Amino acid sequence: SVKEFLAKAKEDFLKKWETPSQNTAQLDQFDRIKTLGTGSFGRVMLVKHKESGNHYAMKILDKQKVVKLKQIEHTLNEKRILQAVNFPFLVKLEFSFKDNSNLYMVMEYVAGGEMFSHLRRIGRFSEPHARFYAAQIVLTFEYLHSLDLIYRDLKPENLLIDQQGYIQVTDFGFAKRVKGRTWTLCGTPEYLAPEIILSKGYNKAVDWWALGVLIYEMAAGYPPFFADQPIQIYEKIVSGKVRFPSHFSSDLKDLLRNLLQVDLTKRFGNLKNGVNDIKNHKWFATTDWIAIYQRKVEAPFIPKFKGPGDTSNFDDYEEEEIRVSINEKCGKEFTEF
Amino acid sequence: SVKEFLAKAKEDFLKKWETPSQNTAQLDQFDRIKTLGTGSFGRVMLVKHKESGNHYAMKILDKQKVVKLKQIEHTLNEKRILQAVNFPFLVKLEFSFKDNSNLYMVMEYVAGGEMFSHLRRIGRFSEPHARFYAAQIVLTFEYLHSLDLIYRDLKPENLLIDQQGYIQVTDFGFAKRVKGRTWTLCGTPEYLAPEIILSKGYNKAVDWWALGVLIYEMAAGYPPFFADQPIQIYEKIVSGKVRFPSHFSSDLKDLLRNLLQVDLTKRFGNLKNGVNDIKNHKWFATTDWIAIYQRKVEAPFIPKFKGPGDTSNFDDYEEEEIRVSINEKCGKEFTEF
Amino acid sequence: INRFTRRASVCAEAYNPDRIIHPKTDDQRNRLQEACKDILLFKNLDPEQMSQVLDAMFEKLVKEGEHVIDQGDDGDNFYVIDRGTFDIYVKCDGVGRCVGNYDNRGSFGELALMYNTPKAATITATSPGALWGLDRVTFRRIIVKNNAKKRKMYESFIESLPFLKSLEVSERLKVVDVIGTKVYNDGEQIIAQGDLADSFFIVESGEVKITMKVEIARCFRGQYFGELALVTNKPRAASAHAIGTVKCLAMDVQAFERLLGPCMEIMKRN
Amino acid sequence: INRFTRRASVCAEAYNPDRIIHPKTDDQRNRLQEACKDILLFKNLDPEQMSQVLDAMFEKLVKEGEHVIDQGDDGDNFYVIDRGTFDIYVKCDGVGRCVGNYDNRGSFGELALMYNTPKAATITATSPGALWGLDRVTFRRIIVKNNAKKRKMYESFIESLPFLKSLEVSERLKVVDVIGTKVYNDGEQIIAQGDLADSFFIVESGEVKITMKVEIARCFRGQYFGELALVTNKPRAASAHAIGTVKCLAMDVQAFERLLGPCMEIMKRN
Repeated sequence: SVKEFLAKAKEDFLKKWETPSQNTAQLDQFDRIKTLGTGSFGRVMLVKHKESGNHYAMKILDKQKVVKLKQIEHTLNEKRILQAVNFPFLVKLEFSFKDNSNLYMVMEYVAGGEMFSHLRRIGRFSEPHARFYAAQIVLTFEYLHSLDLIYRDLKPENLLIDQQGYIQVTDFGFAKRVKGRTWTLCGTPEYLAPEIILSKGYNKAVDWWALGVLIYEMAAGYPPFFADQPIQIYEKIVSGKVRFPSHFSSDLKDLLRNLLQVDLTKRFGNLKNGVNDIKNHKWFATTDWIAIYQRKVEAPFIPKFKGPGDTSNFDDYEEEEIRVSINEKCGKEFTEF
Repeated sequence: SVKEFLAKAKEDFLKKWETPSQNTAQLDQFDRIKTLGTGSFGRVMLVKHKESGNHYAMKILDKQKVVKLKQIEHTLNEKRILQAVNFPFLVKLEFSFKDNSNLYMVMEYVAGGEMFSHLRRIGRFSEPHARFYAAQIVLTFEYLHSLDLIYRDLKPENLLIDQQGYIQVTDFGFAKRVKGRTWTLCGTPEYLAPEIILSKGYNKAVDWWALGVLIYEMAAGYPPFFADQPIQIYEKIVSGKVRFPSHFSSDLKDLLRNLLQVDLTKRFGNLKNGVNDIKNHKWFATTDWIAIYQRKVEAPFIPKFKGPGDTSNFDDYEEEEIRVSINEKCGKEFTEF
Repeated sequence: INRFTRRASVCAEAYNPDRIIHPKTDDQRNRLQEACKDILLFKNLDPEQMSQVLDAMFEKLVKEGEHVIDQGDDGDNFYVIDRGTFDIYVKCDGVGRCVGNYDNRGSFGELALMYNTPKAATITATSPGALWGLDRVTFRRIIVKNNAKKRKMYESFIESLPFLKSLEVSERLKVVDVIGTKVYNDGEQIIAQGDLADSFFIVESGEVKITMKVEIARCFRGQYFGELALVTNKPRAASAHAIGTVKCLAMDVQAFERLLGPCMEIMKRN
Repeated sequence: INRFTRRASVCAEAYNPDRIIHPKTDDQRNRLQEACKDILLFKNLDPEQMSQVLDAMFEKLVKEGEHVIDQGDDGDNFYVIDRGTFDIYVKCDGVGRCVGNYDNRGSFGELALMYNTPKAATITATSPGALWGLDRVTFRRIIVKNNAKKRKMYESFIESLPFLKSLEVSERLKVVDVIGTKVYNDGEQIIAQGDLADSFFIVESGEVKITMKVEIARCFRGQYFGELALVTNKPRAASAHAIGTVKCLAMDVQAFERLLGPCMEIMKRN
């Protein structure tokens, strides 16, 4: 049934993947309300649909800046993947469009905030709490991977908590369709798999490594590999030597030694039984996988939200205008967008 | 002979202390060359005597800023003490004067730089190297204390290395003549004695505590009490619990337990035999005290200096003008200066 | 990492030691005391200094949404929460984020009681609330005035002592610095006959009764006992007992000799 | 702490793998190699990647007082000192200070070989000197091009193997990811008759001689041996020895089954 479900998601994905959406809205249809996030690449803007009054989180990318960084395909991957996928734990793309200066992607607004904020405020999550979130990622990776999609940017910063306390995975900037092996060094330093660091070429297994870093960070309150200098973090990652906190359960530790495995002949997710080695693992004994997928389980944490368009679960950033030049920029580079 | 020497320094000090120097130069006689140091209070300026071509380190204090901080007497203490003392390891005051905005104190220029710079670059000093410097402080404190002067700001930042690799102690901002007990909370967090932190009232013993912090910092490369939050540093200081590095010699450790003594009935410097408990201590067995005083011993380190007025042993600061208002400020507050 | 950053000098306002009562319920006062007991600056205070400090803490009411303090806004004040909820918020580069919150309890700004310390956070009331505040200048004065008073004189206790009459001024101050204090309840044995003579005692308040294997002495404010410990290390000749609640100064004789040498030496001068 | 600072994403320039030789003395090349041996990015490189990397490092001459690099000035370059003295200087608030120095040796900027990294220090020559430089784009390409080449094909070694002919593409790539390499000198025993059959071998270069308790096989480039380990866990029937200097691919059979299941299973499909 997981087979027959996945055989079907695949059918649906391939149909949308073949013919993509283009210019399904325009900037003047939205009111800008507030900056929700910035990062190494563009930002995110709470916006209000002038007519419907609906709120959305609009991602904005400056074409010139993408071009300078040589991020062009990453931007085309992100858009093309987002319009074709469909899963309960993936933030949905509603509209996309471009203008003279920018690319725009309008997603559903998730008002609960980043897991990073909550994790840092509480300190760490209890194992059943961390387990609830991990189960959603496990199922999301299973879904993405069955389509030959890799995600490549797992981290608390990128997981949004919805009104039910379920996870919405958000930023697909590094996501890519890989049938063979790929080579771009990207991600987030703490979360990079050894094979990315050392340019060995790599596919699905890097996400499962990152899942191990995530779980470890949820249960402990800090990631397994850390240091003064980034080069030092990489050295630890590549040694793959990891210390567990005295409060980690034995089953948790057993799972994390199988995920944080430098040797690919031993990494969970990459072996003969695939993702089932993780689902059937004991830290997950008490997980009802169908129930999680149906969002029938009860969230360990519900965000406090007042009215729609409330932004109290998000940090406050310097507000900068969306500048739209009278000259069209890099029009050819982004013709497919 | 130490008695007959000290009985005489005292005679000389009291004579100058009774009638102080005033306005022995003026600003237009000097060329400003470069900022040598800034801190919680005024700064220091390399200057060139227009006529003699001699270089000096001129300390500058803004009257309004001193007044706002309630630092007025500290400034009068510093000037009045500096013009009356005389010892080989104390930087000499050459001239002092004021104008509409500033107080000025012109010291001899010591070109070797702060011990802080050298200590941080090398990491730490070998025990014989640290011992050379400690011996100079010990003798300087003996001299200052016999005049009822306390120094209150011992730290590597405040010790200058001269052309022979001997120490020149410099900033007398917190120095004060105390016949009884005093109460101002001042110094540098890492170097504060318990009794200053807890406002118990205190005299000479705080300098000997600080000597222990200094020695420990020279031999180890970092101070004995450190932490994230200052309040945390104070907690450690007041517990007075100290960990020694495995490389510390047993004699060094024995000395530092006697100096870093929270209990005043046990602190070296404060007991029946006074400073002799430190001089006769064994870490100092190989110290020739008269020879150190006569600068006949051979320095473990000579600074590299090119021509006179060279500033390569000092850091580089934002250069700000010396502003002199057309309106005289706080003229009465500083009438004695 | 940053080992090349200099350690800056710090300095509070001058105060030379040589009235404020903000009323509060008994319960408010107990909770306030309990909140301050593990804070470095309060924890060693004697009962009388603590009491004056609590006396001096002022009421601050806040309305929901009010800023109790602002980041970078001078630290001359320490605050303890009496009631209410609060959010803690810091702006860093950059970015403003809620870093935590208080629920009807908590305290902040203790470093301000030592020297000027701009606050590292903005704290906002998320309900009507109240706090106890304390200045640095007010706190300092209480502490310094009180200690200067317990000295100068604590001695004059010390200088009324026959064995110690030849102490010089500086030597007497060395003893004032360290002399300890002990409290006893009615009928506690302060000194036991036949025991090691470790120290001498001065009665600060109350009444001590000296007895011997027989009442031979009654000791009131300013009187010493156990003083033979200074000149002989024989066992105690007498027992001593508190009459009522007694507070004594207590000086260990070993510590005394570390500072000053043998007492008889001081007594054979001029 | 500063636990509330987000971890930023990083990303190098795209390069899809599907010439530069800067001459240097033998000694310069040895010292350069020795300087890079413990650096993370170099230390695992095979001899051929290392050699191309060293080939590609360019000469940078500096005059006394010249800035080799400037603080905040883009990190696309890694540098190793060939000769000369240098001062290291950082400006922090604030304040510019000399934080250290190099004496005819040292290296800096390795993080730049991963992604853009503005330098944290200004480095100044205090004598005439020289350095070896390396771009990030140049380095990446060498590494990626070479690995893509060692794959696609490494297999085609793998796919010429009778037992493995029914492997699907993705399964073959899983084997390519992990297959190890071993080097032998003339006359070393690669496999001993009677020993545990732990793995199979493919000759990459050189010549291997198979003998049995008697020469029964000679193995050249692209040929496998020890392959019975995949279908039976009996002791080795034959010994194997290197003729000349031999390089073999080596695959452990346990690791193989962890990835793929028993080989016979793959061989009983269609």
